[PDB]
Amino acid sequence: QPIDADVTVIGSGPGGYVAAIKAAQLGFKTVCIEKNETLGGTCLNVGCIPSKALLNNSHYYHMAHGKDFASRGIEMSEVRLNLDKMMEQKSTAVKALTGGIAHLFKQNKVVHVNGYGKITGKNQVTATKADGGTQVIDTKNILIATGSEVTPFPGITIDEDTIVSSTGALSLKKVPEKMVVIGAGVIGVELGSVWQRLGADVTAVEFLGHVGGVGIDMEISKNFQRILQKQGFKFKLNTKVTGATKKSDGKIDVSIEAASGGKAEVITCDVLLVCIGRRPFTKNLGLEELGIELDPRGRIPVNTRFQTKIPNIYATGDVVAGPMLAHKAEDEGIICVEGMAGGAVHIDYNCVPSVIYTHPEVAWVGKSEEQLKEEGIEYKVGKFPFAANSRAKTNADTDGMVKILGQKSTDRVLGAHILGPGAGEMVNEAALALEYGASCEDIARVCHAHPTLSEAFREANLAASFGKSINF
Amino acid sequence: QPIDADVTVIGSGPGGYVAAIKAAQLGFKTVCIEKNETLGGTCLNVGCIPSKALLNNSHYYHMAHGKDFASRGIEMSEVRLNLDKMMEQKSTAVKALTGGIAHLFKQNKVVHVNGYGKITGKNQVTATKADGGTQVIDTKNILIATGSEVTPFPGITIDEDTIVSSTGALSLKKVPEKMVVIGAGVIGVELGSVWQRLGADVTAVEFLGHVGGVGIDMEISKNFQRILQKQGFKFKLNTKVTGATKKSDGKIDVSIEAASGGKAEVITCDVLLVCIGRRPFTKNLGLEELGIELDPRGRIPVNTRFQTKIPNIYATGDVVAGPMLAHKAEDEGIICVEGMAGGAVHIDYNCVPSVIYTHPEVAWVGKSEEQLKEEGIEYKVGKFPFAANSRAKTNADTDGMVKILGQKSTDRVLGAHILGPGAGEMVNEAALALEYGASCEDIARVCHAHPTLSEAFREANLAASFGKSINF
Ligand SMILES: Cc1cc2nc3c(=O)[nH]c(=O)nc-3n(C[C@H](O)[C@H](O)[C@H](O)COP(=O)(O)OP(=O)(O)OC[C@H]3O[C@@H](n4cnc5c(N)ncnc54)[C@H](O)[C@@H]3O)c2cc1C
Ligand SMILES: Cc1cc2nc3c(=O)[nH]c(=O)nc-3n(C[C@H](O)[C@H](O)[C@H](O)COP(=O)(O)OP(=O)(O)OC[C@H]3O[C@@H](n4cnc5c(N)ncnc54)[C@H](O)[C@@H]3O)c2cc1C
Repeated sequence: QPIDADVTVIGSGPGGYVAAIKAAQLGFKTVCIEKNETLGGTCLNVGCIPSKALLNNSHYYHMAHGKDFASRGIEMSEVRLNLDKMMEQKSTAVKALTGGIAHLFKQNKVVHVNGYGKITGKNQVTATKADGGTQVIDTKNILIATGSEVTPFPGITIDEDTIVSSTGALSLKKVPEKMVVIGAGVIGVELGSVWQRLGADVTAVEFLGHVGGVGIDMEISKNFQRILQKQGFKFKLNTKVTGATKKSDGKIDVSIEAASGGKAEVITCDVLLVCIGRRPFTKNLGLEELGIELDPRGRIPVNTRFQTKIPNIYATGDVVAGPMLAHKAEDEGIICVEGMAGGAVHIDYNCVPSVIYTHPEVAWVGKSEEQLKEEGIEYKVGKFPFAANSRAKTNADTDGMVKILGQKSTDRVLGAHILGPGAGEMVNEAALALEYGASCEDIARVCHAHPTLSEAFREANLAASFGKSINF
Repeated sequence: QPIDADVTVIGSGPGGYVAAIKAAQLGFKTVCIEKNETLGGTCLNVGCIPSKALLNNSHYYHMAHGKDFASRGIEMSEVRLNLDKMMEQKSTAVKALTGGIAHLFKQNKVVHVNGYGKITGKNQVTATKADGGTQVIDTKNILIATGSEVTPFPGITIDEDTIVSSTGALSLKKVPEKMVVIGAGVIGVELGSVWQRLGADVTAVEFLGHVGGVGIDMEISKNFQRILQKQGFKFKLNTKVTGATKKSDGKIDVSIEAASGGKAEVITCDVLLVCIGRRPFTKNLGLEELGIELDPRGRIPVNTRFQTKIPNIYATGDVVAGPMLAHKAEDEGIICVEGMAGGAVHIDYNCVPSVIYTHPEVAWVGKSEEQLKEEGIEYKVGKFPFAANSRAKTNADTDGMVKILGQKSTDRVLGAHILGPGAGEMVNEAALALEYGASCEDIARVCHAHPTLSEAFREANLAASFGKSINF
């Protein structure tokens, strides 16, 4: 009647669903508990996969509705948007990738239980399904992958109809004629670009003086904001939000002020997206009874082998500290279940890439010029514009640069920052180079194809090691 | 007018113009000679850059003139083609990239002499313009970057109007109702897909039984063929050409025969593309006088320092052996002039990547399954479909795979073969890996961002190291 297992994973997010497959392949009789009807967690159901699809489709619309396709001799008339099919394709891809996780849990002999899991004891988790029936799992180890949730703004309640979160902004029924986005982070900037390409008047408000979020280079952030501001993205940065009111007009009066409070304006929008961030989700789990406290932000503190104060209970993902990105949770899930099977658990979050999937794309691996200034590390700067990269000018996407930072003495690649085309696929090369402890010269002396956008990466590294690049 | 110089470079091709800039940066009084009106060589004026530009715009057209855009809700009414605007984007990019080399040549203080170069002496080069001063360049070292030319077809005279080659096919005024391409290699497959997307009955005739030329993996070339055949491409592999006639109608009859015998057919077409291959160019160079004999293929025999029989005379590029690729010539040009400065010259023609810039893309590096069996090496195979990659299923590019080959004992990556989206930029990661001598497990344990097409590279390496993949 109960389930006896070795590793029980509370969560089907990226950190959890991978760890279940991995632990299953390593011999561990694995069990995964998921509360939501669909598997995949945020990234699949209401996260990376939906946002990327609309980002992709919105760009192709903005190209047809703009001079882009006519510039290349693709002359069309009456370019119109059927948001239904665009949202349908988003749903079709999410639905298809939900079924992938199911097929994987099936062929990799993982047991799925559709309930809300609470750690009843040090070696048992009880999951309450929607019917009220409880499935008691008795397990040797327990992995906490409860994931994350949206941080609510004080004084505003997301109704997911006109005051929406990321969840609602991925399923808007018609293009808002005006949209205000609180939070110029990754999700905010991305989602704002999707709807603005479809005709929305998007203005993003941020208390901070930079767009992008934590970990972006100041030079990259500024140049990124400029290109977006010329695409139609209006940015009210250094601006504090005071309040909001769901007018009887159907619209939402948004009251804003400066961080100092000097200028007090009020803007009005058809749709308000609150994207001030996300936070660790640890509700109704049983951590207080187990006597494991959280940290100030609400994260479960862990060690190198990713276990809490109770050793047989492990925790990975957005729940624990570190960059709340999908691939990070995946890795953490892999190293953790390998540490359980006997392995050297070592992950370097400095080699963790970050990708803004806008167009222009922003993507970086390593330390910013400012992070190194704080740490006192003296460095060199190498830069190659995509205006001088061959495949860019052949494709006409000649916006942005690749900035390579390297220590003066060691020439070691400290950080890499890419603004422009194909930056997302590019950082995975800079990631491999960072893991291999490469220098700027080490990359420059590698055969890079022609014509590719990777040549900007090689030549920017060359601009650091040699001082001068070839084609710039 | 004599020109006292340190290093004189004959040819503005990729191997020449890069080495001229590099040698000038190394301190040499570098001189470059070009017989044509524009710099850049074959790749920039009549090669990679123009072919890639049309491939980009033509793929964009085929998406609109089909179902791709409307599948995502991007609904246009009537799609037309202004070919005299697409060819302009091709020309505008080539012109801009040509002017780039000019500014760089002037920046690094390289002497551009516009004449036909011939080696009058061991330390003397004389260039004859069509009419001019017939400049003498007394130099210490001489670099032969004389390049390549269109290998002709015996029995077929290239008209460049209806009997076109790489050049003429890139500058056609109208779309042929039916086009026939001789040579199903890289250049053939690429340009054939350009006009097929633009509306043409394109058939490719090949003596060999594989597309993509020499080096491509059998399974990859075969799978590439299947997809190309669903996109309208027609392939007459294992078929020899026996004649071509220009009729008074202006059409061309092609006399084809099954190489073994029989299956003799006549093919009428509007335009004939002859791109069976290319051969080095050593014409009117003075090598016979100097005594530099050539191998049977007409290439210049060079040593590891890329010297000819006479040391001060060096040769690099398509004029020497190795794959006829521009990034090969670029690297060969750099390491050569650095060998003059005293640096060690080392080059591995296995870490040289090959990319077919079609949709779907083909890009590989290392050894094929056939080549590994030809050298008696036992290997593991790892595959990951792009149909399982998150970013591909998101962008609806669920076509192709990544194949990883690693020795059954050392697990060292021996060949990485990519068919599908983003292969052109993804392959440069495998180049860095092979240069760093990585194993399948080395790449698999590196953080790859989500969602990126690079995850297919990681997962395929895992499918060869662990045997099983996470998401497949
Ligand atoms: C709009 C948006 C776009 C994003 N884009 C990107 C991007 O491009 N790249 C990127 O790297 N990251 C992106 N992210 C972030 C990424 O989605 C998250 O970092 C990651 O998915 C969270 O990993 P996780 O498994 O720890 O959390 P989750 O995915 O939230 O996993 C938790 C899962 O477990 C369930 N659960 C929780 N508690 C219990 C319980 N007690 N019992 C049973 N089940 C439970 C939850 O319902 C959920 O399904 C994006 C996020 C959003 C919101
Ligand atoms: C359609 C097409 C697509 C291609 N795509 C790719 C691709 O994607 N990637 C890739 O790597 N390669 C590609 N190539 C091949 C690429 O163009 C060549 O491999 C490369 O350009 C040759 O290098 P090189 O240094 O010999 O330059 P070349 O251009 O071959 O060198 C010859 C140059 O020297 C000049 N010259 C010749 N004789 C003299 C003389 N006596 N005096 C002065 N100057 C002289 C010529 O005018 C020319 O400018 C493609 C080729 C074609 C036709």
